[PDB]
Amino acid sequence: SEITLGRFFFERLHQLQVDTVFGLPGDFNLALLDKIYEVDGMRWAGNANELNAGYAADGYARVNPNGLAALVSTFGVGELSLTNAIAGSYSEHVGIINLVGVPSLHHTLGNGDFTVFHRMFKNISQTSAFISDPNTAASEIDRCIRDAYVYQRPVYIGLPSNLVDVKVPKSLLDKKIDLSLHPNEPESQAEVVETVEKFISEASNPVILVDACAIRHNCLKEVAELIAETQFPVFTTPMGKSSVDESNPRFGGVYVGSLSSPDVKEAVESADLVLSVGAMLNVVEFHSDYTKIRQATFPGVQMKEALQVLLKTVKKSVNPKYVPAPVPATPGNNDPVSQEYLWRKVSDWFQEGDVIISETGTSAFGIVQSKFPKNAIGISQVLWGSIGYATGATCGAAMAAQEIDPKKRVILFTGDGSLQLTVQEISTMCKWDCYNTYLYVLNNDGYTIERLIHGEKAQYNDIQPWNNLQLLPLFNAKKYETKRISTVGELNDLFTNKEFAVPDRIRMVEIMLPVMDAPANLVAQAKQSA
Amino acid sequence: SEITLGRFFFERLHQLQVDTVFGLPGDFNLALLDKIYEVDGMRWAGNANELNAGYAADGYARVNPNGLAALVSTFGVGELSLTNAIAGSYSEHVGIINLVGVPSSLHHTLGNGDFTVFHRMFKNISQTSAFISDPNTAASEIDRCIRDAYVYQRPVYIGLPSNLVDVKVPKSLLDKKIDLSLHPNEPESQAEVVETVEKFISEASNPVILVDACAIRHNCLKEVAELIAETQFPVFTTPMGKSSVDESNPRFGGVYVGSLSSPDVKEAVESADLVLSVGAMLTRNVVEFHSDYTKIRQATFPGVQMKEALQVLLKTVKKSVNPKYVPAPVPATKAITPGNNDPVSQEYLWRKVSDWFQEGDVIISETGTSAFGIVQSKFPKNAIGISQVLWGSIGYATGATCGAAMAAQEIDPKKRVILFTGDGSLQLTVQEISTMCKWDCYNTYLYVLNNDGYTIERLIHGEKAQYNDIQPWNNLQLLPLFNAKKYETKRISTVGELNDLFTNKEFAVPDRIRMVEIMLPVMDAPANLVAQAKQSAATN
Ligand SMILES: Cc1ncc(C[n+]2csc(CCOP(=O)(O)OP(=O)(O)O)c2C)c(N)n1
Ligand SMILES: Cc1ncc(C[n+]2csc(CCOP(=O)(O)OP(=O)(O)O)c2C)c(N)n1
Ligand SMILES: [Mg+2]
Ligand SMILES: [Mg+2]
Repeated sequence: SEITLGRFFFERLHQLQVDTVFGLPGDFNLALLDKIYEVDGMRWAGNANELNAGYAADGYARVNPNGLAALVSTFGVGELSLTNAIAGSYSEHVGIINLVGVPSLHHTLGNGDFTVFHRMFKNISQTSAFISDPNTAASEIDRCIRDAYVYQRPVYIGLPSNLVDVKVPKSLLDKKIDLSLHPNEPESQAEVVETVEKFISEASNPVILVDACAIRHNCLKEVAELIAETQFPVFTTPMGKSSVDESNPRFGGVYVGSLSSPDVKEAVESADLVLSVGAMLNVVEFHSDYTKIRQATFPGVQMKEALQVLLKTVKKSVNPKYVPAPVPATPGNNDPVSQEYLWRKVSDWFQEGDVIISETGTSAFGIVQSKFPKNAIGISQVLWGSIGYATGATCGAAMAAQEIDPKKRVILFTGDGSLQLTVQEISTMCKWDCYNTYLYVLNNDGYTIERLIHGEKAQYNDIQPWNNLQLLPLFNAKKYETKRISTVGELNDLFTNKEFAVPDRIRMVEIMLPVMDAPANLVAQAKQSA
Repeated sequence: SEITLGRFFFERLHQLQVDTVFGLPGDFNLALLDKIYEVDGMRWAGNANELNAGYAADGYARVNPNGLAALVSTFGVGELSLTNAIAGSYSEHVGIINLVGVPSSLHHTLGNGDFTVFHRMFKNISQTSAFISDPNTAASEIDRCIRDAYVYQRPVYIGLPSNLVDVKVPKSLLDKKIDLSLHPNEPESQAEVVETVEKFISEASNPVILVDACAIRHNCLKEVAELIAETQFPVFTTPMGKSSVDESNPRFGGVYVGSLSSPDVKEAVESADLVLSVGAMLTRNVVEFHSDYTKIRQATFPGVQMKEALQVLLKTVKKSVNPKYVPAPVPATKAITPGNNDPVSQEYLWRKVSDWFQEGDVIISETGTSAFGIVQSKFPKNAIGISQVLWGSIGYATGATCGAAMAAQEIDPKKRVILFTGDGSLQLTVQEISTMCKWDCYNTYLYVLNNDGYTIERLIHGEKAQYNDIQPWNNLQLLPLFNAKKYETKRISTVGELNDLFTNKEFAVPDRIRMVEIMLPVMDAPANLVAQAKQSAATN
């Protein structure tokens, strides 16, 4: 009793709750896409373009419980349009199953080299498979999907059209893909734990610092237990924001070196012990595949198991003399709305489980100062920093949220400029009735973050003004609402509006801001960049 | 008296009449972009995204008299977004000067410390590269890369570190123009080619000329016209070469597409005892002039470049024609007249637009029904045809229209730039209409064929499959949403409306940016695409 390899692929996605598939059809993937419809619960997004599909997949993966998403593109024209999306997924460790339909000409570089596109993707892929052999095809799909999950990174699967309809035992699906990690080397683990507990013993002012890899490698429960057991002040990076429940009274804010609110700079940098969890690269750093303790590297000591074993005894290794350290902590209605006011005030509007997406620009710098609710999912592409990403990701994040909980809201802060690069993916949001979605657009008449560092008045920092609020109706939103916010009063009213808080329609809000207005932290970097 | 290397770069573009520069600013190109403004006549497009910038550059290059365009992007996030644009430019031989601003010689990195990773990826879709380091050779390298782009009519990758932008250089360097000229052909090889070709023209009863796109890229259109004049042989183009030959020429027999040709064309070409092919991109009595070499039957003559070869052939080719040869009759356009109130069709549209075109029209057709349709349409004298037949990346046409329109603005305000894009393809690159509105591209006509999704795909596989659906857009709202200063929109549903649109005297004048939505049945297609669809099912 048999299934097509094509169907096998989508069945594996369904098993890992990857129930939305991003990308676009083309000459060499049509036979494969036919198979999504054979798998109960699965939908093809039908993206507005490939780059946006890739951005969507990235957004989806950051909400998907297993941290996975799937892309299907066509040979050459499809894959190369997604290049920058996969690069960013690699950069920030996002588990993308990037499948490309390839031939058994047209969409060629004029030569006869059919691997040229596969070779380009090796630099931004954890692993590849240009699948040929029918006998190993199922195993290879499984192997690639495992690597994506384990290393939390993109993988390239080239599937020739001829191998889509090749028959395979249905029984293969009865054995789940092996997602488990090898156990840590016992002696290396023991040494790490012994040494870490020893330094916690001798510390007077220890702090916990959580970065993004703590999220990717599923250590958020472990991190919460570590805060519980030690009662140490805890902080995140901007890339790691939402790793820690910011409701926790021990949470001290977001560490950004010299760009931190001075209280954060002092609390972190005055510490005699830093317990770093999942840094992206007297200090302890737990990483995915090793542990650093000062200038010593312990190769192979994986962070999840190490933390789990640490938590069994960590409380009783705390200095007996240690006291839980204290942690860091009004305009007119018709005053124009400011960056400073907006990022403070949005804290009051967020709710448990909000997906909160911030584009590179004033938005990403601003949201740092904002306070997230319990079980917030933060998305900010701080490392790769490709503008446009946030709008594509919002599409994927919204479709993932739809599959988890209809009550779960997905909130975007994009600039006017970044919106332009990836605007057509709002189409896809409207196609799938993403009534969970809030598109906040900051209109400051161009590229304000760039104006601050270089070329304040230069024409390259200009953008064509758009009637942005006409976008949702142009893309035929079935049920939608639009608002323009110019004042503190309008913003306050919007954030206490009971109807607006309910995710029952797709919304866009345009917030009018001065050309050169910026959050305090970005004003600081601008001044020291000079 | 000295200039920055940054300014030098833009001065060289000005000298090659590349007066528009496409792409977007980023962390590692701001100091460089400052220099565009120091070079009188030059403008920064400020594109809506990098892929579209790349598509625009491609469109610009296909109108620019030297066949060149310039891109500026930022390290990582900028360049990788343009990858598919540069691949297509490489595929179809378009001369893109793809410059990328890079860090000084840990943000927009793959997390490692490998700063060449993006340069190495672009080598596969670049004729040549320069990751410029040395101040002493920097000017020379820019020059070398720009020459290769022109000579090989292909993209070139220039990585310019931020620190080298403001490095001073003699102004006098600009007094030595970049050498664009080709080495003369080896005289003996050329003589052998010409002697052999003239010998086979002597012995031929029914010879034909077939012109492909490389005849355009390597500036042989005058030579091709003289060859038609001198031989009076029937001449045809490929779809990729359409507009290489003036379709007004009475010796022009139409567009050869193998089995997908109107049967008259199939017979006229395939009955020939001699094919004089000019600039093929790649019966048995065949001569192919290529950029690099000449093929005569089973023999390759390496190094015999096509322009000079043709020029030397034209001096004596007329006197090698059989004296008894009678100019062969050419395919006549075979009549199809529906009623005013009949719904508009693909067949009617592609016949009827022939009557609306005018001397010098830039006519751009997207992959889909449009590209297949425009083949059957008749172009005017000095038409510039743009159809990405080889690479075939949907979205391209809308980006290219932006670049084609800005190039047209620099040549002649009266020169119209006309786009046929599908409803589906439009979605992929829609935001570049913004750039058209920003620069008052009042030369631009955006024809959108609304057939409720991906019709060319529906024809080959998955007629009713959900992947061939697209979200319906209120497409005609696009120009006002992007704040077109002066614009006009029309929806065409009927033969009557289309006829009226094409005799409308105001609409013909390029004094405003226009979009026309043409409503067509889901499965309507031009005859030639209906043919390929049916035999693509035979090959499956
Ligand atoms: C793909 C890409 N192209 C270019 C850049 C460079 N870049 C960084 S910020 C920015 C402008 C962002 O402007 P906007 O989104 O309006 O934000 P704000 O004005 O609020 O700062 C640009 C062009 C980039 N990061 N990614
Ligand atoms: C970048 C890219 N993605 C996908 C494709 C595959 N593709 C080829 S034609 C087509 C549909 C185009 O439909 P439309 O523009 O509506 O034209 P129609 O045939 O309906 O007139 C698609 C998706 C491609 N060639 N390039
Ligand atoms: Mg802005
Ligand atoms: Mg269509």
